[PDB]
Amino acid sequence: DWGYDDKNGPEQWSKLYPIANGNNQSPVDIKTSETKHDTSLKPISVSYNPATAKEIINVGHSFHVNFEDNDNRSVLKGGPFSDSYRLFQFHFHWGSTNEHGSEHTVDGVKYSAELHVAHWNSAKYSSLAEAASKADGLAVIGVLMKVGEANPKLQKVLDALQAIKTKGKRAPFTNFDPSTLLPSSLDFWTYPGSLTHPPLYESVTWIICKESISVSSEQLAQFRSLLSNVEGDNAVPMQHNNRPTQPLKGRTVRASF
Ligand SMILES: Cc1ccc(-c2nc(SCC(=O)Nc3ccc(S(N)(=O)=O)cc3)nc(O)c2C#N)cc1
Ligand SMILES: [Zn+2]
Repeated sequence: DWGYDDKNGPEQWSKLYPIANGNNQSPVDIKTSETKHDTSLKPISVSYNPATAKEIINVGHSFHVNFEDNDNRSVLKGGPFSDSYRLFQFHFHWGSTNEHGSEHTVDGVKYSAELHVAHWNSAKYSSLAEAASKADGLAVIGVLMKVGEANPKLQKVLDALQAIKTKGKRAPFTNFDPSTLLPSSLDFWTYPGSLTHPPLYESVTWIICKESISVSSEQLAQFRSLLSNVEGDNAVPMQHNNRPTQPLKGRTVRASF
């Protein structure tokens, strides 16, 4: 079973997932002196229906908030896309201390956490399963989370975690629009990349927001107090789940700004 421990963690993933050492791996360090302003990039447009929010789940290495993805009620458009992308999930990554925890870095700076809002190409493909095997199948919005003031927009999410404390627990999570978590500016970087954990498929168009959102030290502690163990076992806190940055291998990061 893959994880983030020394034995099952990012450094070992290449043994069952050799794409780990591929040419389009994520995350990356965004060097602002090497980005290329692209005039053809349209603004990002999100239109999410809060009725598509379904369920929150403890998946052992992280937690996921899933959405109903049977129709186009909740869609991403614009940016580098011709196609509409259908929201299916959001989740976070964090680190063992405030010093690190983001997956993407900007000019070598590490943030405390990172929000991923994940979508699949419903213009071209008819399921997440089909879309995840395609170079153009997935679109993920990444938002860097900078330790500081408590973020009240996180409140429904953090309040839900006490019902999913241990691995495999799940609960209804309804009437939530995750566009409320995005920063006020949607200026972005984009590059072609991958899932940041197994199976590490090179199927993702990344959209990284230049503006951070806030999170308090105590809000991060709530993520780290989730348990990776099943109920009844010895408590094993979910201390971290961020992958180190990977080589660009000649990819261009483009800037909308
Ligand atoms: C043996 C095996 C089989 C299936 C899987 C598996 N498959 C999938 S494919 C569904 C998918 O699109 N996942 C996804 C999307 C985005 C990101 S991120 N962090 O934003 O880059 C991460 C994950 N997902 C897993 O979580 C998992 C998991 N776990 C892994 C291993
Ligand atoms: Zn992620």
